[PDB]
Amino acid sequence: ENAARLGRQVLGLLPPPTHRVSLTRGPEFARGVRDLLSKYAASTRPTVGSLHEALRQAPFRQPTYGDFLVYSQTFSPQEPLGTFLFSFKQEDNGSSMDMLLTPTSLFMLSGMEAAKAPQTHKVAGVWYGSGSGLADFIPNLSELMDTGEFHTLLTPVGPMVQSVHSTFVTKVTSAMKGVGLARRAHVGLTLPCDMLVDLDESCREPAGLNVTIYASLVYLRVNQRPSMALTFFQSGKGFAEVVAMIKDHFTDVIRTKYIQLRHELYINRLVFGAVCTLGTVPFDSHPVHQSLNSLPVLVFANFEAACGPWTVFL
Amino acid sequence: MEATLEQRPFPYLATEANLLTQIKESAADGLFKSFQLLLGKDAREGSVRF
Amino acid sequence: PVYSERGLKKAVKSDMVSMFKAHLIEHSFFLDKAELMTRGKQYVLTMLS
Amino acid sequence: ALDKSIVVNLTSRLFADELAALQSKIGSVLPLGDCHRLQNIQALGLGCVCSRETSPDYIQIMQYLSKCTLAVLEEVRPDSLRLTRMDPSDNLQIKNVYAPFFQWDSNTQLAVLPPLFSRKDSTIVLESNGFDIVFPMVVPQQLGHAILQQLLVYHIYSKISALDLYTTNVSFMGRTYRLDVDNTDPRTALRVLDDLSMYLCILSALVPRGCLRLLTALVRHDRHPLTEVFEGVVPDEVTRIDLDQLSVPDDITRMRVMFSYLQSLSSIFNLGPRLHVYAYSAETLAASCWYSPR
Amino acid sequence: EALLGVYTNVVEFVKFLETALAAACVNTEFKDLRRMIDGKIQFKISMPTIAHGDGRRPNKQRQYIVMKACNKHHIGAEIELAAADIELLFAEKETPLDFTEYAGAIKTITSALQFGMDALERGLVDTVLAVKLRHAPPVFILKTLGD
Amino acid sequence: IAHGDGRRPNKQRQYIVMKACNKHHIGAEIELAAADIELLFAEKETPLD
Amino acid sequence: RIAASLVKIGDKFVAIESLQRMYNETQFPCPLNR
Repeated sequence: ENAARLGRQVLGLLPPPTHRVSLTRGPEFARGVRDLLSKYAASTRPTVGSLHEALRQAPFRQPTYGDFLVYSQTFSPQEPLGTFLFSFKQEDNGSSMDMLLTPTSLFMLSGMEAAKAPQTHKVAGVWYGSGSGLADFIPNLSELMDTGEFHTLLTPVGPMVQSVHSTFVTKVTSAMKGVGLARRAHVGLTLPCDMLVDLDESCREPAGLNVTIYASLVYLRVNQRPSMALTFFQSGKGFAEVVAMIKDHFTDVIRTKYIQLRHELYINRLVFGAVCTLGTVPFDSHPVHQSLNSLPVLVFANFEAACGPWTVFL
Repeated sequence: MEATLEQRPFPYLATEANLLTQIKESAADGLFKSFQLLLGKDAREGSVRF
Repeated sequence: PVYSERGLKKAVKSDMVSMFKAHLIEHSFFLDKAELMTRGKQYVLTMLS
Repeated sequence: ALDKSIVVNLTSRLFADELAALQSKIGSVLPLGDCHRLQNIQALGLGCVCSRETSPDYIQIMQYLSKCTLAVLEEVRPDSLRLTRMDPSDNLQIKNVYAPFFQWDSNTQLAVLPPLFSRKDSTIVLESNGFDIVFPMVVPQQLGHAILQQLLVYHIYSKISALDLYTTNVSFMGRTYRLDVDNTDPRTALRVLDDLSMYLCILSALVPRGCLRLLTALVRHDRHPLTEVFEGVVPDEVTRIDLDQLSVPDDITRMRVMFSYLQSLSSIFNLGPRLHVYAYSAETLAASCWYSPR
Repeated sequence: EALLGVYTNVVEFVKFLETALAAACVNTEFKDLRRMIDGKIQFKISMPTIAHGDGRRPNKQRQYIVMKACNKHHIGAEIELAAADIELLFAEKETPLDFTEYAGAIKTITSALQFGMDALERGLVDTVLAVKLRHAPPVFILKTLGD
Repeated sequence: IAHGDGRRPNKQRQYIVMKACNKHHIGAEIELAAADIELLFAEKETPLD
Repeated sequence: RIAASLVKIGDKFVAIESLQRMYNETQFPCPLNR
């Protein structure tokens, strides 16, 4: 009996069969074309059964999940689901490990100032008691920021789907393409309001089909030491505008950077930033403000992930 | 303990009176506390879990 | 609703504050104005309805 | 399958003269505003950004054009315009219509450009409705970049002067064409040039010393087919950097840092979206391209 | 803590053939309007004359050819339906908690399909009233032309 | 309303409104005398008692 | 059976509508508020 219940569930999720109209016989052509036209006419009327038949045509592509394996002190158990994930792959470890950097954990490596980030500085300290367990695993947090090679090592991955945290080894599953299904709900990418800088706000541009989210990683000096600052942007203005709009955002940084480079010139010092292409939110799906424990976090919906190479801007 | 809003699929009743006048403005400038808009993809009865 | 079909922008709110003032000067104390008005008992009735 | 159609309702029955001008433009790509089915005519063409009373800004029009959704015209009625639209990856049929004719083949690229050669040829007016539909032009990338080459030359030298054979004419293979840059606003075309000036005095600050010497061993000694712009006179600045010696571990960095600022110049030499053509029929002028934005 | 009441609007609309606006229009509902493209009804309208005996040329009968066309109006109502909503529409159910879950998907789809069907009866009354206002010139023009 | 101009048509909307009670308290006062409560109990005395 | 408030204007009978109720529910501006 219980094996027959599964026979009704598999045979109710099958794809619809393709119509086989025989073009060689006389009456068999007439009765096969008639069942195309007795069936399109019952998929056009606004009745409920016609709408009941209309969704079995499912041309869905699928998310491709990546199973990572991180140390538990470089990745908090208190991470919001939908956090963006990077991968730092400087060398070949002796064991099969990986270093995944969330944008609140990359705030502790960078050391960018809390005047820029007032709320994600209190959060990044209460999860990371010293900030040393991150910085001990990167021996070049000064030579990768001087030469400008830190953005060449990060690969963007996608939002987080599952976090099985343990004492020493944390299993992290991401969604590298498509909309990530939880492990069942659809996990949208969650960014803090502290990092995301909109470009579509203004005082009539086209309502396009799509709007993209970029990731800028910007080299700068603080305390006369090399540091950096990672911000997120969101617009659908095409690639030529946004690179010209990000240069307007960092006008105050470049003018305070080359006061020191007017003294001395190294060719390791000229490269400044890099813009990635993370993914595409659909148009006018507004993000919903949430709070954590009070952390303003924009969670999107239907965020499918992409992957762009880091292109330099200056 | 303050009383809170919940989106559980209650069996709603039918009132003779209309409610629709000045609702779109009253979301913007708050006539009343503790409301929640629901747009098209999310205006349905939620799945019951307990 | 005819004043706020479009929504309460900045020019509608300013256009209603001028109407709280114009209704407060003229139509206040309406039952005390019925003596001096020659029309009288029909003014109160259109006020109170 | 999924639906993609954009019908445009004409609020007044258009004339018989301007109906033949639209039906000549059948199968022509034109950018519209929003991605929904019923559309107004004032959001149909490119005429919202290319006016008559104001000076058209060809960067700003082209800057506007990679924002939009693009559609392909399919049927012109006297009461309606039906348009299919362009999904970001879908095999769709397209037709070569445009009046400065250029031959296409398979495995070519295309690019959608503002009406650069003739504004009056692209704009047809609907005086029975009060709006002018401004078609763009689709041009392969070896010519499509070449107009953005010649247009950025014009806004440099005409600001130096304030002559019409070098700064304006576009040299295609065997042909020269005149650009319509008589009454233009340059205020965003100088913004791109103000962005070149940052990259160009960075690429000059890290020139590799070995490549300067390979000119001086070739501009006066032998014949190369494309060095003939340089005559036997070397530039005066090449030898005034030649004076120091060569060094490999100081030129690996001067090539790697020079490698990254050439990737950054694809934000300043952009065309619009691309049309990957995979088939073409010259008896019908009806290609079939494969759309990809950005 | 209590739950003292649970209430909800029910929307009713007087359709187009029950308003008083149909006293200004004739309503002949056609089966599939997509079959005909343009209506091009031609009329032959002939005026009468008064027979005079004055010195001018005699009165000849007159015809006027008036060419009345049909203006098409198109209306669309969009409806969003969730993916988890219809995933449990197809699903097999036997426990009593999944009958009252299936009642939440048949009362969402049929309430989102009486949404789009109500919005077309509101679209009749708008697209007749928009037609009556695009052919209504004001009093100050028409009072002296009407005389 | 669904109308076919150059609009972007609105999807289905939904509002949910929460209301709550308001508690109120009322006080009162009675002062009974000492001897009133005292002589409430003894009886079978003289008819003056 | 149609419900309408008829008024006599000199010699003619003319119904009087007001469609503002269907525009105040859907929150669209009424087209007679020019």
